[PDB]
Amino acid sequence: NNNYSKLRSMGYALTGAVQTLAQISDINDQNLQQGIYLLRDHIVTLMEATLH
Amino acid sequence: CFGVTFKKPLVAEEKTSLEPQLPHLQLRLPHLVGIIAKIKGIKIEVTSSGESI
Ligand SMILES: *[C@@H]1O[C@H](CO)[C@@H](O[C@@H]2O[C@H](CO)[C@@H](O)[C@H](O)[C@H]2NC(C)=O)[C@H](O)[C@H]1NC(C)=O
Repeated sequence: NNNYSKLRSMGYALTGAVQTLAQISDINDQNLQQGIYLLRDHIVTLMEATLH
Repeated sequence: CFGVTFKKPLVAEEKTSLEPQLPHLQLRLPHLVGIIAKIKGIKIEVTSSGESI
């Protein structure tokens, strides 16, 4: 119950949240980019044949 | 000569060439390959967040 101790403990928790939030943000952004790339590739493949 | 009139023989063109006229549809989708090429190179840039921090 030291005045510094229950502050050090909260300092421990106040950084894993930031780290995990960054990780989830990166995962979401990468998934969105991959989906967009797959969609554009399929669209181009479909688009060539009708022109020909 | 006498009562009958005489006319010169007519020369004839030896060959003819046939070049029929064709309708012009003027479709616009063809010769648009450049737009497809532009679609190919979208190049979305994403920078990892948290690696720097
Ligand atoms: C074949 O392509 C040529 C070139 O695109 C067409 O010629 C054009 O025809 C238009 C319409 O009469 C004119 O305004 C252009 O000046 C022409 N360009 C040239 C370079 O001649 C032609 O019409 C096409 N053939 C068919 C059957 O569509």
